[PDB]
Amino acid sequence: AAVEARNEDWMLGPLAPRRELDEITLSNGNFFGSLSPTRALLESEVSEE
Amino acid sequence: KQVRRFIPGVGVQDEVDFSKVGAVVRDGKRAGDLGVRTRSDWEVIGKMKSVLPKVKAL
Amino acid sequence: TERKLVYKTGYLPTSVKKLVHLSRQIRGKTVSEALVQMQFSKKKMAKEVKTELLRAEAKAIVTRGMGLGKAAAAAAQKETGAEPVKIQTKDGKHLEIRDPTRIYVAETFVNKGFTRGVELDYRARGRVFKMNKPTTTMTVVLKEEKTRIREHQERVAKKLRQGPWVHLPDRPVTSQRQFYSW
Amino acid sequence: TVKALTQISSAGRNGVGAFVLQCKKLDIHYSDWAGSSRGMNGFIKSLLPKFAAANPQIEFVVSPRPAKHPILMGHYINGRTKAICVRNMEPLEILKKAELLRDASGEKPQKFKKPVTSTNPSVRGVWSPYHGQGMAV
Amino acid sequence: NDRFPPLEPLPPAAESLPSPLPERALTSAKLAALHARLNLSPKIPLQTLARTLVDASADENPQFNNANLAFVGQTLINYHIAEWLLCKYPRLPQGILFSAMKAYAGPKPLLQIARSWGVDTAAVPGGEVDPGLLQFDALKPGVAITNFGYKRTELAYLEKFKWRRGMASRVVLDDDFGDVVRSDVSYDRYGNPDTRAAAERAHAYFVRAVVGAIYAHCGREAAKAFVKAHIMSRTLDIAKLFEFKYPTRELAALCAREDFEPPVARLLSETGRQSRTPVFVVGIYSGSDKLGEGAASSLDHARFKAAMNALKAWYLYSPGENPRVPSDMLEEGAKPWTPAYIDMGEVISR
Amino acid sequence: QSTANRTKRMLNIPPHESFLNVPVEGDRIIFNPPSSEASVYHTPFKFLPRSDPRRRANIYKLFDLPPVLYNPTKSYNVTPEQVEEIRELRAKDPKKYSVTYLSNKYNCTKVFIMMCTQAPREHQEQHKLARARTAENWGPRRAAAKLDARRRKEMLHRGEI
Amino acid sequence: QPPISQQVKELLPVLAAQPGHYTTIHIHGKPYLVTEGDTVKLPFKMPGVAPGDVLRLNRASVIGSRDLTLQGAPYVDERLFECRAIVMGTESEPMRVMIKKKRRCRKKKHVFSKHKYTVLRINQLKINDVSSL
Amino acid sequence: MSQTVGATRLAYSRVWHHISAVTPHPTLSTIKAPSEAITPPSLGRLASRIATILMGKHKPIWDPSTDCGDYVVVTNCAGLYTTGHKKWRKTYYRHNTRPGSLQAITMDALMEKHGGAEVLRKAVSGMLPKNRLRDKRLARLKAFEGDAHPYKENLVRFGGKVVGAPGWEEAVKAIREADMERL
Amino acid sequence: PSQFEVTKDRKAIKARQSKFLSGEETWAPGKVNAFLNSKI
Amino acid sequence: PRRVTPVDKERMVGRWKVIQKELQKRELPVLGTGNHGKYVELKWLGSK
RNA sequence: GAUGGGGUAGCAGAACGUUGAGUGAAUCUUAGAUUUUUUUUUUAUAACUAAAUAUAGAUGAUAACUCAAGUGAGAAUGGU
Ligand SMILES: [Mg+2]
Ligand SMILES: [Mg+2]
Ligand SMILES: [Mg+2]
Ligand SMILES: [Mg+2]
Ligand SMILES: [Mg+2]
Ligand SMILES: [Mg+2]
Repeated sequence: AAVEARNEDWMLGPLAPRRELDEITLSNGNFFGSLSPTRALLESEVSEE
Repeated sequence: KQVRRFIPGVGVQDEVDFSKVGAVVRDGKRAGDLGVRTRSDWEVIGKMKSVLPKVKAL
Repeated sequence: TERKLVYKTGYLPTSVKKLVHLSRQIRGKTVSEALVQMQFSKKKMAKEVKTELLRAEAKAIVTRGMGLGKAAAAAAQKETGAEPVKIQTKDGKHLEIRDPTRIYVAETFVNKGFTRGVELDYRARGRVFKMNKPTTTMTVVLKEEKTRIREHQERVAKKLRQGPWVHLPDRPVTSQRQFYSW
Repeated sequence: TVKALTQISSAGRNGVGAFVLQCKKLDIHYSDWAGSSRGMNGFIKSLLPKFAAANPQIEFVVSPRPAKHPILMGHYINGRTKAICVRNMEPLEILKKAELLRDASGEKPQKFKKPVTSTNPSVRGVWSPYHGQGMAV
Repeated sequence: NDRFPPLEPLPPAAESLPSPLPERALTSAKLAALHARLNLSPKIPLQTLARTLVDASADENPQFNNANLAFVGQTLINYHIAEWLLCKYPRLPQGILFSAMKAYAGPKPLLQIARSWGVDTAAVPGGEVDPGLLQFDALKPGVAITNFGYKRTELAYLEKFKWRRGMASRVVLDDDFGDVVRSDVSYDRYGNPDTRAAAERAHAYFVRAVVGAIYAHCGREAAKAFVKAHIMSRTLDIAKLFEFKYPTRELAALCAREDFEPPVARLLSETGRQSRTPVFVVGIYSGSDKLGEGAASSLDHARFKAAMNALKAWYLYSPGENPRVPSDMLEEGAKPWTPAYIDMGEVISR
Repeated sequence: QSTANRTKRMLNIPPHESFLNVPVEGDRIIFNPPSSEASVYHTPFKFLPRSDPRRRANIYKLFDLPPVLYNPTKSYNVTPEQVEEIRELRAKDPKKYSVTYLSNKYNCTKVFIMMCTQAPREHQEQHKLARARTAENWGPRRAAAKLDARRRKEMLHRGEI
Repeated sequence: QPPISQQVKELLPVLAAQPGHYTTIHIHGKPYLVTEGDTVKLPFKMPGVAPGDVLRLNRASVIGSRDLTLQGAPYVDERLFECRAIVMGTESEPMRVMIKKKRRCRKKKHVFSKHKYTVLRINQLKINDVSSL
Repeated sequence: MSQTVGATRLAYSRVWHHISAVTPHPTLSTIKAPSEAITPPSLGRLASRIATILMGKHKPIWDPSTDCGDYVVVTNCAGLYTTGHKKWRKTYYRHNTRPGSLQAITMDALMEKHGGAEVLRKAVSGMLPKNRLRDKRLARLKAFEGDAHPYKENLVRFGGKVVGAPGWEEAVKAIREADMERL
Repeated sequence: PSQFEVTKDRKAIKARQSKFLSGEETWAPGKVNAFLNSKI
Repeated sequence: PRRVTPVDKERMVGRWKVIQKELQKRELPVLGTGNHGKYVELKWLGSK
């Protein structure tokens, strides 16, 4: 999403979208510029190695 | 009229105009032997700052 | 210079051969014209296309800024008695654009998604057949009327650039022969 | 009243009055490590020195290019470029390939259709059914 | 860094100079090939050909720049074509003459002669660039050469208020092509119609400079052969530079001036009248003599086209394809000069 | 056909009869006037200067007229005094004394009445508007054929037709 | 050499005086109707020629202007005209593959053909003055 | 290539030729003596000449793909010349793919319903290449029964004399003599 | 899609839509889409 | 003696000296990868 | 100014490509190694030039010669 958001800010210029006012991403359910509790607290179990 | 060419087994044959006729082929291990204009020749032509064409021809 | 919004709808419980006809109906129409056709259609998926077209319009107005120039355009037409722009779409329909910021449905295509489910068809002779329940989506590309006023000026310039029709054209002779035939 | 047009210029015909070799540069890429560059290395030491002296109107640039096959890249006056991979070729095969780039032009290859290409009008003009003796059906 | 040593040994004070040094031209492979491509004589050193490639926009100094060579070259190119055009077509109208001088020695054709020599331009002028590249500054607005034409007192009115200029004063007041005289940095931009002009100007000045160097080193006769081989060898259809307004009226003034009997349009042949694409062939006859013939779809257009073909035949009269030039006399002893034809002028009519 | 060589044979056209009379012995220069349109570089003998030495006899001599189409006649029926009346009437009542009324009164060509006199600006601008209002009643199909007539005329005078 | 006919000696100036001239040169027996400036692309690779070489063409079947045509019985005499060309290098074609195959037979045999062609430029075509001859 | 470079406007123009089916044709007649026995061009020999004109195969720029044909106005087709007993014994057939719907008609009866022009078109039709240019070319064959037709102004002229008229050849030669008086 | 309960993110995009259309706020290009060093 | 890199070509043309100014004025990395480090979002989650 | 030129069954010669292996603790890579694409060129089942997108310092790719085969598919009412 950052690979495509940077190409639009380069191309659109003064027409750059306001992505902060957009709806959530239904894949993960996150807002723009926000992590998920599982990824912000790093609570995912890791292997012993 | 033929233009300068490099023959692999003979050498560098110079330009010849059969209208005024001379296939001179110069071979060697140095650029001077080949008969072409080398870098040193361009330095001798660049230092000749006195050469000037006659006023009548200018 | 030209704003654009690509919106992909949610997974609709229908097929591509059914919804394809609902995307060809709203193609080229303005969002207001396209919503009036979904409100009065008899198709069950026209109610879903009316909800997804209201979401895309909200994204265009908020995220992309489209459709936000009305008040300013209404002045020139009335306050100054200006002559609006008259264009002709690629299909040939003549339009009269008074507000160049009006949103419309530039492009639209339907794709097929995952398999909703699987039904079993129990025929005679103990035969069973699998019936795949389809889900499908639609994409709408929303643009402002400035895109149609630019595309019309290009088609008009390409028509005035091909030159006029001459009575006796200088057609080429495409056979070369090493002699004269006349 | 005669008004002169100012949107037509003279067209050049290379070969008439003066000739200009279309090949203006030749890039010679070799590799000291690649085994496929064994012949290209022998061409640069025995055949290139004299071939480069026979064509003083061509810019020869010899640069290494490890981990890559050897190529002969000729740049032409029309802006196009032709590259030839000379992997596993003997020194005398490279000299035959460098003569292909020198005699060639930057244009794209095209099938043989018509020998003559002329931009000058017919000495005897194109036929007309109105400038002859007539015809009776 | 240590892994990438510089390819070209240069002093530290080399990226700041306006143009490469003279001694730099003695180690570049582009010049040595460019010198050998044009078959220039060994009289012209490589330090001189390099100066021809440095435009006055990249270097303000009078030396190291094309300003002086490009002047001496423009005078020779213009003079040799002017005399050759008047000897070949002695009756060309003056406006067409300006168009034909501009069609050979103008910025447009001279830009193609430089691109046919394999001359690559430098991105931005600097002392680091190799002298074999044409280097100029396309963002500098005020760069121009010195010309013999003078500025018109009414120049502002002509442009703003569409005043009339004329075609008899252009010879003295205007330039050799009839045109009026005097008509940090950020590289985040695109091309401009003004920069394209500077690109055309830089190429033209270079081709003119090469002729200025040939004249200085090799003499006059060498320059004439270079112009005759590279410039005059180009082909142009002068019949396509003609634009007629009321040709039938002009043709009538011609016959009246030359005392020829009045012209009469006669229908030589025709077919397909009352059709979509008829053909009418009308011939304009002065007495029994046939001046010109034209075929068109409309009867009126056929009469107009026939009148143009008769006028083109009058103006495009050529004594010969390779006529003698007055410049052939000042050289080594040649045959005595024979007076060349001098036409009265193009007909002025209603 | 199958191959390009087979196509060249089916599309063959033989050269002109004149070229097929090859001389068996020696070289001969023959007269072969072609059935084509001559260019403008074949200056007619009437346009050659007397100085030019190439004015030979017809090549035919080295081995009625067609129907009239446009033969105009110029007439001068308006005296200097009558040119002042034209300038008075035109400037007095430009709607009654048009160039057609004055042309018929003085037996002149309509163009001449405009050469000696010009209507007031108000009247001139009124004429361009009438024709401008007439150019708005044309549909897209007639307005495109009316523009082609104006381009074919400018092309004709540029040597493009 | 054989003296030229008197009829060709009196009409050659009338032929050289006209505006344009063409010729039919014969390279190895094949004709090519050309004019000064034309670009002949021969269907073969002339051996032993490099770009810049000048060729003098001496086998011309026809030399004519608009109205006049000079024909030689086998060929026109070389003394009358002077035609010269210049070798502009050689060009090639895009590789074309011919697939020789028979029905109900899987073996498809390929033939790869990519020929080279020499390109010329007629830079001189003039008719000589034979008043002295 | 120079032979084709130029203005080919008039080489592609459509010329309106004219021939009368009643005038004796010395070239297209099989009886060449005596002068009074010379007959007009027969149906199939007049049709083979017309088909050549419709295809433009008489021009030096002919190309089968390019439609460079000309017009041919045939008058006096009521007096179409035929040999033997074709007129009353030649049959023209026709079928519409329905068994039993076979139509037969003789030349004399087809010359009564649709005149002699229909018999000429059926002959010229079978002599043209069977392709998408067939109906364009055949439509340029304008055949009439009498001496009247609407193309009396389209017929190609030379100095005011229609080709085929009494003195057109002298008018053509008088214009070529005026052409040679130039460089 | 017509039956999904509108979430908090869909209710805030409808209040902004009525604020831009009404004219209260003026739309401006986004400034946090990506942190580029060019800033153009 | 060494391989000609896209950097070497630009220096010959003269464009490089201008690129160093623009990249330096924008705080971008001339001939390097800067002080920024490798992507660690997936590495921090325990990716293997 | 060498001779020769269709081909089934069939016989024979010479090569390319795929996978793995040795030389290899080798060579090359943010000055872009690698990117199923597009493009260019070269007598070309192959490689190469350039372009566009992404971003790797080796669990990456790789010339040349060699070694071993689970090595080449429009055809089996073939199988998934
Ligand atoms: Mg059961
Ligand atoms: Mg057939
Ligand atoms: Mg055989
Ligand atoms: Mg065999
Ligand atoms: Mg890739
Ligand atoms: Mg299978």
